[PDB]
Amino acid sequence: KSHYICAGRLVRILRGPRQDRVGVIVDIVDANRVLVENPEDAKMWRHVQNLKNVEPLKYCVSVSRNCSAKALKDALASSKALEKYAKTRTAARVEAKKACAVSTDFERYQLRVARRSRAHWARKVFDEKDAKTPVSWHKVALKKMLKKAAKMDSTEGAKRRMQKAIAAR
Amino acid sequence: VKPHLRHYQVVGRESPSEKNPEPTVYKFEVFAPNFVVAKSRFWRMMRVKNKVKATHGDVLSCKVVKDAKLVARNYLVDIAYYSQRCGYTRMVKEFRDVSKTGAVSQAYHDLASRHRARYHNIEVLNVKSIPDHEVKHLSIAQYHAPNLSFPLLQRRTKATRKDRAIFVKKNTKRAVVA
Amino acid sequence: KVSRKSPEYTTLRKSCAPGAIAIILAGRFRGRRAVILKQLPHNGPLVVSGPMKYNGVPIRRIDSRYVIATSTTVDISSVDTAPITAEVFQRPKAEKTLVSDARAQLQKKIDAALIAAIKKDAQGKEKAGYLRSVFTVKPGDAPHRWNW
Amino acid sequence: QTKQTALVRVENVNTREDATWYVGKRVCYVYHGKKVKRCVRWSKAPARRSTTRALWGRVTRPHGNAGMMRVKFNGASVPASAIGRRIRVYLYPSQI
Amino acid sequence: AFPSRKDAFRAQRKGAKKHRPEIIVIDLKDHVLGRAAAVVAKQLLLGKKITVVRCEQLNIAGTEIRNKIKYLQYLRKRKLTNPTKGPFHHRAPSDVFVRTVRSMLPRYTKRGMKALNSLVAYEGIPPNVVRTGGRVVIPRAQRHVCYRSERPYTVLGNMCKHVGWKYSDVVANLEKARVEKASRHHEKQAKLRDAWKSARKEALAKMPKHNVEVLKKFGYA
RNA sequence: GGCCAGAACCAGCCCUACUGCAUUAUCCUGUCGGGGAUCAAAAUCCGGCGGGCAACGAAGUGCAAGAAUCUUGGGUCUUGG
RNA sequence: UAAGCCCAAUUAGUGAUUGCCCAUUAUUCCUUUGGUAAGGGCGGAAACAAAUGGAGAAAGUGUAGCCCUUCCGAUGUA
RNA sequence: AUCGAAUCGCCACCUACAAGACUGGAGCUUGCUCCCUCGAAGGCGCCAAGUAUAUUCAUGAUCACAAGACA
Ligand SMILES: [Mg+2]
Ligand SMILES: [Mg+2]
Ligand SMILES: [Mg+2]
Ligand SMILES: [Mg+2]
Ligand SMILES: [Mg+2]
Ligand SMILES: [Mg+2]
Ligand SMILES: [Mg+2]
Ligand SMILES: [Mg+2]
Ligand SMILES: [Mg+2]
Ligand SMILES: [Mg+2]
Ligand SMILES: [Mg+2]
Ligand code: NA
Ligand code: NA
Repeated sequence: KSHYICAGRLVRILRGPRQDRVGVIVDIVDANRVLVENPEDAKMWRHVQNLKNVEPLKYCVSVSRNCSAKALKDALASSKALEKYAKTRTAARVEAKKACAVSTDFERYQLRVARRSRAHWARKVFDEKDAKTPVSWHKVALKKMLKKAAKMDSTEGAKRRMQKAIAAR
Repeated sequence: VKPHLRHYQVVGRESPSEKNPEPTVYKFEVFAPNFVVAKSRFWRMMRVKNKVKATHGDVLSCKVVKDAKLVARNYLVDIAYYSQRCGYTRMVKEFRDVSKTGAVSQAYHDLASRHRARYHNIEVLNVKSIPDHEVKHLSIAQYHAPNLSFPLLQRRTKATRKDRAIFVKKNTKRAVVA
Repeated sequence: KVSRKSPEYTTLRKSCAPGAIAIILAGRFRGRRAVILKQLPHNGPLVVSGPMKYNGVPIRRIDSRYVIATSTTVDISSVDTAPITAEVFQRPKAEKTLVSDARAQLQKKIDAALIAAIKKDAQGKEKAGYLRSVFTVKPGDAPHRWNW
Repeated sequence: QTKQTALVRVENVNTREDATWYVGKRVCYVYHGKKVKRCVRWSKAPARRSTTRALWGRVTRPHGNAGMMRVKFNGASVPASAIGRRIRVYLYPSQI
Repeated sequence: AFPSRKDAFRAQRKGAKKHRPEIIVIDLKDHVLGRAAAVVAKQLLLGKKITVVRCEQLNIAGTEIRNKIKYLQYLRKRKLTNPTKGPFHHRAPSDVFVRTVRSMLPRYTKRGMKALNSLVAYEGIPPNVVRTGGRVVIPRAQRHVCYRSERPYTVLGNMCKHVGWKYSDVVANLEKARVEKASRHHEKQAKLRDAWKSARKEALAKMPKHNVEVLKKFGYA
């Protein structure tokens, strides 16, 4: 179910100078505008936001329309919505995007070796497992031909060709 | 977006002379894009009401009336406009906005779209904030519900300008041409 | 206060300081990472040598417009850098791989101090691997938005 | 049209601020002729001899709000046969 | 189309391998016809090689009858003195898209025809394009972001079938077989997909610890 | 070398960065009364009185003259050295 | 979810007043040409061979214009 | 076999499908609560086959089509 636009609903700003910041709806003007405010964010004083620029979140604090600044702060702290939000995956991704944006050439190198190291060990684990139960194209095809090859290579004529041409090496 | 009209207060009078050594001082409320348009609207009002021309008068003050704190309110805008077919048409409309200037600016857009009225054919008689219990229109009164909630449907969410792309892989977010 | 006619005059940007790790943008060693050792007098070209063991870049002079000087640096106070002079890079005129012994000795001495300096520096192992990595412009890359 | 100035679109450069970063950068258009003619290091590096040719220019200013760039080529104008073809935008002269 | 014997002989002398130009494959299903054509026309003029599939699933705003009448008004335009060499009205949905792109190009210049000849259109997804790589979409030309869903719209194939297109049933049968084959292949290879997922999850416990922290900082773990 | 190219510096231009003065009051707050709608409130709203700087990058309000030297910005294949 | 109509903006309730593109127009730089053109210089200052700093300097409507500086105008049928 | 060329991202994990008025799964109270894989990444590739004990690079001399290209 989608999260409704209501008083106390937490939102994330989509675009603009407040992009990726979290606020509380506090009040609804009309079908197009709300009055977002977040006490814990410095740039998130009470202001008007277009509803096309907000993304409702799964958290709604219990405040009335046009609630006092103190009441919103107490409700925000008591509900622990910000603490709960910070533990989600999307919140972590937003922090990750900011880290990459301000990253240096050295940190970009560190991420490159970290991803390459994980890629190398994923292959090591995958190949070890593929040896036991074949799942890739080469191991499944090899299993598909081992039974036929063993039957055909066990003939007396094949064994004569085995040694007569191995010895030449 | 911020309102395109500002709240101006123009104070002016007929220039004193022998016939009128102590002229009356008039205070005028007007919503204009700039103070030059505000002064122009003031002298038009003076000419058609007090029979005083700009060439025979002076302006005492043309300051901007500051908006109050932004609060979701109901604004009752008394507005009128002229058309050739019907002369002068005066209406009273209710708006939801956070300031007097925003309500009046939204009123000008409303008159421009529903009645094809431009700025210079429109007079704003009065604008004021009114309580929820004096709102008559249901389209405005529906926003006073103590528990008003609605989902966001049929929404076109555009990416950030830096991250917009022309071709994107069908079920992913990887940009192919950007 | 420094006279322009003086050899110590310099208008080099602060990012190209000695010890800064630079990406080489042009020339034979494009895409390699090197350490800026000094700037030659008379506002001359930079002298870089990412240790030739790490990336194959020898003691070479390069114009500062052809490097991207990154913020990550290495302490070079221990490295002498004094014997790197302009006369080292001159050649006799002709008329009508091979490395001179003086040039080979200078490379061996400078790189030994440079390699030692990298080891003491914290995250020295990472910076050694950083000096080995090759910079390339990939599809979808936006270097204009990056911080260096 | 005025052929003394050319318009170049660069991948991942879609903003005017993005295009300002490339002001002053050296721009190269690479093609080939029919015969092997003189080049830089013709005698120093004989391996460089080829039918490949390059025309060099520079970015002068951004164009519009969508990362389009204005490029002026050295002396002459870029051929119209280069329209729709690859343009190389290098990272030098560096300002970083 | 079919390579010459000289071309094949030269390739063997050169000893080169198989070559494929960089081609963008667009899935045109539920794309607005005019907005997709304008975007594709500009990309063709910028030297891109583009192949479009599922042209029969393009969309036009309005009722089917209104757009059918629009095509029938185009069909009635013909050179009276000689209908041959007159306007050629193509009924297939892929040719309708090609004509739409052509009118958005300088078709009477060599440069315009170079752009036009770089576009290939198909009904459905033919076998030679199925395995070439991931398909792309045009987000600014997609139906669910362009049309208000209350308004009626037409599917290009449904409109084309009633004005002369004779292969609507052939394309539908071929598309049904393609999706079943792709679904069966995708139902398989699930074990391979989950095997790599567990390999990436288990690799976190084998890599150096400081490399895991770097991954966590940039949101990859 | 009267040829090509790249970097330095100069002088002149052309650009961008860094902002102060003034003004708010139909305003900001607390409190009392009314009024309002609630399960009960609060708020939108109107009055009385007392304080006042809405001062976070306060306001998108009037005017800004801020030596790109300080504190090494950019361009000049749009000039000449 | 206009690329239609009315209105209103310039990266947007953030923190102030130039989004972008096209002229034989405007500003500015270079060159030409003509003025109701505006001014300077023109009594060779002194010294200086080649083999190994240079050249010129006309009292002038008009030329390869005596030289230099400065300002303004420049389309056009009969 | 002339032929020197312009092109510069690979894959046997994207390369299947459908819907944006609702597609991770439940409940009843139908917009809130609860569970989960927490709903904003196709995977690799960027110089040690892997994050460490390491190792040839020059004189191709400061830019010049990468002087090379089967990943
Ligand atoms: Mg939709
Ligand atoms: Mg009171
Ligand atoms: Mg008072
Ligand atoms: Mg602003
Ligand atoms: Mg200053
Ligand atoms: Mg200058
Ligand atoms: Mg110059
Ligand atoms: Mg003149
Ligand atoms: Mg003499
Ligand atoms: Mg004469
Ligand atoms: Mg004339
Ligand atoms: Na009260
Ligand atoms: Na003259």
